[PDB]
Amino acid sequence: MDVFLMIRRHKTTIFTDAKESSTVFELKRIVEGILKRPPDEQRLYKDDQLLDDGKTLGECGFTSQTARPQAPATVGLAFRADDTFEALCIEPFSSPPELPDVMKP
Amino acid sequence: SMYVKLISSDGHEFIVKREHALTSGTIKAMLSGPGQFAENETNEVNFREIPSHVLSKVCMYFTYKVRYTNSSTEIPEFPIAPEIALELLMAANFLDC
Amino acid sequence: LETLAPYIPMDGEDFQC
Amino acid sequence: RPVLRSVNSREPSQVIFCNRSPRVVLPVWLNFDGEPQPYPTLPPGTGRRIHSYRGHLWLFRDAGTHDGLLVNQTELFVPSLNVDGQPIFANITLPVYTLKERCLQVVRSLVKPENYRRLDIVRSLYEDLEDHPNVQKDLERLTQERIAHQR
Repeated sequence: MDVFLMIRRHKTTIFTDAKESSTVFELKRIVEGILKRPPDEQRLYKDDQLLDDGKTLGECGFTSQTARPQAPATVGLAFRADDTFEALCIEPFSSPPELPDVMKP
Repeated sequence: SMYVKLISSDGHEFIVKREHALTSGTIKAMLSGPGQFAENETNEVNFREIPSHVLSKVCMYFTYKVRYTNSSTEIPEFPIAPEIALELLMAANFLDC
Repeated sequence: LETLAPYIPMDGEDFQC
Repeated sequence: RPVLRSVNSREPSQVIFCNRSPRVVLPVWLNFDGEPQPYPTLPPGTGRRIHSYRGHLWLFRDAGTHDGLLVNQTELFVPSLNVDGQPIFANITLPVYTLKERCLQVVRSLVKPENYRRLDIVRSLYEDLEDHPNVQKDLERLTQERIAHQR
C-alpha cells in the first residue's frame, strides 16, 4: 500500500508518497534528495511526537485510513541549526472567507 | 524523482513531483519541456491569485488524479468542503485541470 | 414482433456487491 | 434510425448491476427509438440481477445529479449473451472527474440554480454551472465520437 504525505516546515510543503512498509529513515532520504539536508540534520514528527527512524510508516500511523492521495497525512520537519535543532514550526495555510448565504441549506 | 515548486499568493512553497504537476494544462504550459526549452529548465511557477489553502487542495487533486487514473483500484470520491468550493473552482478553471 | 424491454425478476433480491 | 439505440433481439441475457461507486445509481436503458428510460436505483455497494437482452444499450448516472458514471471502465454497456450460463457483470464506478467538473458538482450540490449568478466568481463559470450533465448531451457526443473513429 502506498501512503501519501505532506512534509511541512515553516512555509515549505513537500507532497510525496512512500510504501507503508518503508521506514521513517527512508523518508528522511527522500527529504534529503529534495532539500539537500542529511538525515542527521532532520527530525520528523507526527503531530508533536518525534518519529523513530527504524519504524515503518504503517507502524507510526500512516495508513490507507490516514494518508490518502486526496487527503494526505502531515509530517512535521525540523532542521539542525548550528549544532542544535530548531523548534518544530509549521506556518498555517491561509483561511477561506465566510460561507456565502446562498451556499447554506 | 524530479520535483517542481509552486508558490501560492501568500508565499507558501509547494514541492510536488513534476509528473503530478503536469496534470494542470496551465502549469504544463509554463514549465520547460523535452521539446520546448529543456536546456532552459523552468522548475518553478508563481500563482499571484491562488492562496495557500486552495493551492494545497489542488496539489492533493494532482496526487489523486495520478494515483487513480487508468487503475484497477476502486475509485473514491474527491472531497471538497463547502467553504473552499468556490475558490477551488476558480483555481481549477484557471489551471485547466 | 413485440418489443421486449429489460425487466427485473420477481424472485430477485438485492445483495452486497 | 438513431445509431445509439437498443436492438429488439429478443435474446435473453442475464446481467448483474454492481454499484461500486459512492453514488446512488440510476440505470438508464436506451430504448429501441434511442430514448432513455429509467430503472429502479441502486444504493452504493449493492448488486442486482436484471433480465436484459443481447444488444440492449445501457448508461449509468448519479440518480440525484445526473453526473455520468462508468460501467466496466467505459460509458456504454451492451451485453452480448451469457457464456456457459454465467451472468454478465456491469461494474459501475466513479470516473476520475476533472477538478473543475468535480468543483462544479459540489457547487451545484450547494446552490439553487436561481442563485448561481449571485455567486462572486469569474463570470464564464455561470454558464458552466448552468450546463448541467444530462443523458442527451452525452448521447450527442458519443454518437459523433462513434462516427468520427468509424471513418
